[PDB]
Amino acid sequence: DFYSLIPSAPKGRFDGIERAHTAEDVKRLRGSVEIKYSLAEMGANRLWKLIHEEDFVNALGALSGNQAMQMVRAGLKAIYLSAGPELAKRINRTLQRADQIETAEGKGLSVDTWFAPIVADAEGDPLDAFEIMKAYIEAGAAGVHFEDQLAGGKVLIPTAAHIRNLNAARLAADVMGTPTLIVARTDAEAAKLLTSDIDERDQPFVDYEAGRTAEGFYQVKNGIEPCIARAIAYAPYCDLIWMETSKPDLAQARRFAEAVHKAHPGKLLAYNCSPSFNWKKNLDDATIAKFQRELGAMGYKFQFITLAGFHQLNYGMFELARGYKDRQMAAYSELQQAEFAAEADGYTATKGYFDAVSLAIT
Amino acid sequence: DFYSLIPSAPKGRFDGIERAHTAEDVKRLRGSVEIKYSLAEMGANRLWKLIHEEDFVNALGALSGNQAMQMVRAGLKAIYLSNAGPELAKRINRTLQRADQIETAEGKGLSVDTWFAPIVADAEGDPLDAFEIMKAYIEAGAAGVHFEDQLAGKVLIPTAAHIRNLNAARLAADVMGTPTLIVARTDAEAAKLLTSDIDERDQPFVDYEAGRTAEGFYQVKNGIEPCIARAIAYAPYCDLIWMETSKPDLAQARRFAEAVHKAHPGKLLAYNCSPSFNWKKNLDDATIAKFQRELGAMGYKFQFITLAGFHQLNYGMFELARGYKDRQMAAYSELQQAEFAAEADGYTATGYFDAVSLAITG
Amino acid sequence: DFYSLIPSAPKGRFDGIERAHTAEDVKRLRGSVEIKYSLAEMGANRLWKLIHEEDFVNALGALSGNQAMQMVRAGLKAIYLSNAGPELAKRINRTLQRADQIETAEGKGLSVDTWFAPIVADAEGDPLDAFEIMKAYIEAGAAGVHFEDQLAGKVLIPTAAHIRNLNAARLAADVMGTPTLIVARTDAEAAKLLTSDIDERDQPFVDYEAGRTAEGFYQVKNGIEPCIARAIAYAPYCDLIWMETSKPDLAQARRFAEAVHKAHPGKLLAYNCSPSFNWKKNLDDATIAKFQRELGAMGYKFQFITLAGFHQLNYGMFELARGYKDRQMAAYSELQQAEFAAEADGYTATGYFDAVSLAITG
Amino acid sequence: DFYSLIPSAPKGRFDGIERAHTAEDVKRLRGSVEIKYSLAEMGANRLWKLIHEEDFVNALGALSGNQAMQMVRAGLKAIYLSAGPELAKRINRTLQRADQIETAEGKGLSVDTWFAPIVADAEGDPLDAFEIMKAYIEAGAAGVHFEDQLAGGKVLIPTAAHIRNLNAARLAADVMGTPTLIVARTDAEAAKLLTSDIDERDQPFVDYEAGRTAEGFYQVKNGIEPCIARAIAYAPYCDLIWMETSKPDLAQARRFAEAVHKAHPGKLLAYNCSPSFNWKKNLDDATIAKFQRELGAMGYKFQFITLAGFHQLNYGMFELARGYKDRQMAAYSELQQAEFAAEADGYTATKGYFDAVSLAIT
Repeated sequence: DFYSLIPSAPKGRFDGIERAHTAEDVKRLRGSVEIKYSLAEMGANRLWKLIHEEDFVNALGALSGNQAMQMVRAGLKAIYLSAGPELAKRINRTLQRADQIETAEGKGLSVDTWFAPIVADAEGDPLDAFEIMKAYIEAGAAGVHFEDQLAGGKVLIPTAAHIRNLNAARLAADVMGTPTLIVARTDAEAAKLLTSDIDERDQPFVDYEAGRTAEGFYQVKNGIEPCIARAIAYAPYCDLIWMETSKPDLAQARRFAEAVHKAHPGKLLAYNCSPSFNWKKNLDDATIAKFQRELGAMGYKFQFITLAGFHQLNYGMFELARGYKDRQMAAYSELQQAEFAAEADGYTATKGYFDAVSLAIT
Repeated sequence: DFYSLIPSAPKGRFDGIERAHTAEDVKRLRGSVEIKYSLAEMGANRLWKLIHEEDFVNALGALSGNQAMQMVRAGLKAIYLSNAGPELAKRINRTLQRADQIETAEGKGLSVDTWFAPIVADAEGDPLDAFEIMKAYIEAGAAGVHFEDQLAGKVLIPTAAHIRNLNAARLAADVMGTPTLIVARTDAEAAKLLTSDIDERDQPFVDYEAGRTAEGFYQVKNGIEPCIARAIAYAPYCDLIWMETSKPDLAQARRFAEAVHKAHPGKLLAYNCSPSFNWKKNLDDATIAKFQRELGAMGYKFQFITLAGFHQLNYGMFELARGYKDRQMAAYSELQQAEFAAEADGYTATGYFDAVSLAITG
Repeated sequence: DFYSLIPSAPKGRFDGIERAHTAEDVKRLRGSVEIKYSLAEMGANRLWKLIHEEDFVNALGALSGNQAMQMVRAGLKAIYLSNAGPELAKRINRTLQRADQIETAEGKGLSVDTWFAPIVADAEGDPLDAFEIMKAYIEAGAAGVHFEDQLAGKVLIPTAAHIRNLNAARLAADVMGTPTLIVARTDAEAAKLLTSDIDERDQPFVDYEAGRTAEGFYQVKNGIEPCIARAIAYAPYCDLIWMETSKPDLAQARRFAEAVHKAHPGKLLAYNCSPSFNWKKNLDDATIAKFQRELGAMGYKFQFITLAGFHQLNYGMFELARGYKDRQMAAYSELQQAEFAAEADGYTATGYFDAVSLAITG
Repeated sequence: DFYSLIPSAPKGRFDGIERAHTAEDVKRLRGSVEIKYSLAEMGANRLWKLIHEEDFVNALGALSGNQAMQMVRAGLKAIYLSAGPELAKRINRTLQRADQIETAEGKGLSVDTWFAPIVADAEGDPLDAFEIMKAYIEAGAAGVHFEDQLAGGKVLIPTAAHIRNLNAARLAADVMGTPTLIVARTDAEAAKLLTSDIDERDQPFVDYEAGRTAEGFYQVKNGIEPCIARAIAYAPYCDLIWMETSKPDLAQARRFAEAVHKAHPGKLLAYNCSPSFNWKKNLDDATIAKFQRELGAMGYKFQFITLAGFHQLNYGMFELARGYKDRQMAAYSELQQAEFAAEADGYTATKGYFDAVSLAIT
């Protein structure tokens, strides 16, 4: 019924997914004209393929089209984006240009595809979620995540209110006509505040004895337990479930995964490997080395480091600028030589389109 | 074969059109993926239909999505506009989409033939810029773009250079895969300068006895004759030919169409009905009344007033503000009463998100 | 002492104004550099002057730089507008600057008191958003910003929360170093919901016998009484108080001003003259004629029609396009003749860069 | 005479500078209102200070505000920028935020100033130069470079036409009221084409025997010689002279400098150290190490690597993504540990403002 509204949807795309709305609701909200969203269809479908066929898909947070491009050139199969739809659009433009540069230079395709799926952070209530989903679909995003926190510490929203938001995003995907992936994130591991205790599913985790904050928020007992409950409640309304964590731990990841799987067998999971966590201090080399592999086997099929690009950029430029300050051109020469050494690995920035365009014109 | 590269192109769309490049050139520049540009395909095909079926298509320059929407509301069949251009084209289309979505959701049918009236846009450096600007307009959902032969008194570029711009625009449209209309505009009626006498076709109009100017420009005999020569040369590289004029003159317009039609019978033409020309002072009431109808019969199938939105916006607000200053709310109530009175004629600017909310909260 | 931190602030600018923060708080947040915000200083100081010197200042909502320019051209003394907001404020000011530059270069004197009419703008999440949005508007050159107490039927936030928004906006203005006007708007006349009953000042209006709603909102007695209570509480944290109304009513407006003035004599007020209200149908011609003058005498020193530009734009283009469809150039010539006729009253939209070129080519 | 129009201008700022226009031209084009451009005044004045007091100022090309910020944090005294004014604005925003973070965290100033001068590439004829200069002054740029090429290979414009552009930029700086630095760049070392031979200063370097290209351009004999002539012609119309070079060579840099100094003793020079040139292959370690120092002594007081940020970003992310592909978290851990090791050097991204703002509010 919904499969005909979403012509590019693969077989079994919506197995286990519940919608608040109806097929007639989608048609009514659709307009009279069909507009194709090619990048979004392709991306969503490639991401759906990958998370079902690979041991796991890992991604890094990109700040720019060039960063995204290097990730794809390096062999990574997806892009994470942490202003959002604008960057997704910019990213898809530079990926398109990389593909076009290759084909115009007479070169074959050096990657699975230049259009690696983009999974983006949707940063209001349900009409906001609706509009943002649309924006990302227009931009060509493959998947979009929605978190149950409100824009001390983080403030959660009621379970029912997040479920409305997830439903609003599915409705937006349905109206656009794309099988766009929806990721539900819970912030309940570290969140100490909650807007309202109205939802009975949330009242078990309320620290009533702390009373309300001066601003009227409820105080909550954080940890894995409310994350499990929330994840279970969200499961029918998303494609992947994500528990935000600032303390990476395989045993806790396993605890979460098994608990979710009791209620929803085979449910696909997402995992953020925290860039703030001190990996080397807390985990031995062998644990660090196997971490993503072992998470993948638990059902964490989409894994990422949110601020990877940020850390890489800032650290790279600081070191560059420091050497340049003290040793001037010797510093840049070191970078250049490193770039040269990487060309064997597949680096191309040192080793055309507007030449081929020009010849076609004349 | 170019019809395979542009699958929405109607039969005979490219009769009489010459391309400097090949189908293989298109493939090499397109890349490995086919992105659909639905609104661009729709707009181009609708404009193509309109100019072959209507006595003529007349448009007004829109400055905003709302102005454009009112044009379509009132029964106009096309929109004119002059990176801000593509952004405006994108905005107009968003506003048109909304109007369509609102009326679809109301389930009473549409109040218009279609909300997606074709947009014809002004592409006002070289042929690579023409290529990129055409790409941007197609992404925006524009139906036609015009390219002029003046360097941005006026200074012409060589005939060969403009043909390169025109072909680059066609190349762009072929790569995107859309049958976008190209309008060639000549500024030779008034222009007395030319960048270079390189082209044999321009040389007969060069005043060699006079020097180059201090800027190095060639001096050139202006008027209808160079307009005719350039039009005839441009004709195979565009879909409509447009001679710019400062003086609206039915006799000259007939002279131009006849000369162009000598070389290319049935060639479709466009005409700007100058907003800066004082119509009532220089033309009698009957000539004004028949002006556009007369042009249509000569082959001017696309006609427009470039700054119509600008003058309408500025005058209306001046007068409102003058009344508001003088008599406060009385002045606004008069506007409001005029809006109600207009409702009989299809005015509506005195729902959808309500129906969205409803769909979410099921 | 805050006058040192805001050097353009006129004498007594801050009489009766309370700040939750200190001068030292301002210094720590300002940083080591003092950036000048000339248009913001000018606008704020001019608005401050106008509202203390004029019977009242009345404005219309502008949608573009050109609309705003026509308002000033026609003799209006201020502009109303509702990240798009700050961008529009910046655009309006650019257009005003140009108008000023054009007339200065013509060396005949200006046709207005000043081109830089104060802009009052709508700041439509929390107090940090209010802080950032105020900063953006000040950079844009806005003179005043309004902040409302509804969550973006309507749902109120607690009285204490809005005071935090208001103070954050003041903090923002102090940090930027500008005497920007803050308008507090209350939506309590119509609002029946409240996010939290945390604040003792709101509790007397809460219907405790009714539950919370399904979303967790408190149900609340609406009307002028909670408007009065909130206004009085907001008064020390703003420069003008604004009660939102859907029904224009001189008697209620007097009732509100009198009650507010009980607590804070001489408090300046603002009033939106609703565009959606049917004026002629619900008010007699004399009441309409006197409406704004009457409000001014009660202390409503800033009055505005929020959507005036929208209705004027949409109606004018609808009618133009209707005439154009029917009679082509005749319809435009009529507009043009109306523009010429208006020139007598100071209309000019029927030079500078010429004088620039001249200066370059010496 | 001009010093009073530019109140922040230091003593001797305009020694040796010729203007086509007059002080009265500036006043006429100024408007009636004075708008301060604090970042532009400060930046231009700090850059003027530095290039006169330091052995040389070296800079790297920044792609983003964060890159710029790390450069400043590393101790570099200026920023190079190679969409432009928008990025300069973004850069100045993130530099302001770094300063504000420090002061709000109770920390002293860890750098000379966070507002390191920005020198930017101005990427039309003289009215374009005028408008771009203004845009950059608004954005807070310290200096702006204008090149004598037109938007096979590069095409030069006549000497007179570039001089018009330089004059247009000075007029824009004069009208804005800022002592903004102007850099004249010549592209004559590698450029093989020229739009027109109209200027007798250019005719000595025209390869008449090659004839005109099919597009009408003249062919030119490139190298140091036409660079010297052009630089000498531009000298009175700029603050720094820059010869674009793709082959770094001290002897040639010296030849250029001495030749310019014969005509204009003490003239300040700029130099781009090419990122495409293979440093290690062509120069020995000792030459690489002294390169900038020795250039500085020749009068090259502003030196830069145009695409440094681009190369750093692309290379950094490629290597990151490669290790991550093959070793997952081990790769990120290596980056993190390197970030930790750099904190001793002054790196802070791993080791607040919206906390201090929040406390001030409440």
